[PDB]
Amino acid sequence: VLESKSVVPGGGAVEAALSIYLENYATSMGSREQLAIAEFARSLLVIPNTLAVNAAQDSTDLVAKLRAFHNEAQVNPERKNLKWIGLDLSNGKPRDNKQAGVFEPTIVKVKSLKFATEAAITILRIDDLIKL
Amino acid sequence: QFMEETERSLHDAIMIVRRAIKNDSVVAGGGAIEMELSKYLRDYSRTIPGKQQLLIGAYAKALEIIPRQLCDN
Repeated sequence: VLESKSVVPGGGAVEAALSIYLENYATSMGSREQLAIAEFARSLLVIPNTLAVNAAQDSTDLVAKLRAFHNEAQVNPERKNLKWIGLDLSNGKPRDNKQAGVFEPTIVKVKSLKFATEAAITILRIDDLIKL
Repeated sequence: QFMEETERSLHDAIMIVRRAIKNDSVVAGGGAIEMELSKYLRDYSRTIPGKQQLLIGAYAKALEIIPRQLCDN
């Protein structure tokens, strides 16, 4: 918080807000690229699964209900029963930021998404390992 | 061999135009409607679910195969 005053409300709430935002972008783009963006969007959804796992919660139930609270894409403590915001590490319920939601810093979220893309390209590339 | 399909064209013509008289409501062909329903069911998929998202989205995806296959083959 002290280094970078810019921080981001939501942990698994951002990822799920982001899943529809990318797909909204995907519908507008059209062509071959609409499906590629869509699949990026499905992988954001692992984040709400991984926390469900640690909590011992249902995974599929847990992401569904977070996307159910929606107006526009934007995460905020203003609404939680009509917009995404927060999680808990022991429940899938949304929470406000004066309550018990999760936040992340800006830096931890931008560096992770990116790093994971450069990795995704490298493993996908190969079509050998064989002794020539 | 050519006649077999040309007969089928005239036959497809008679059925469908008749079925147009009978049900005067007519929508766009081409599998055009289905892409809009995929999208419509995708919008509701977002709104509705306590677990329903996987299954309503399955219904939506399912629609799109029908014109997509004709492109693909």
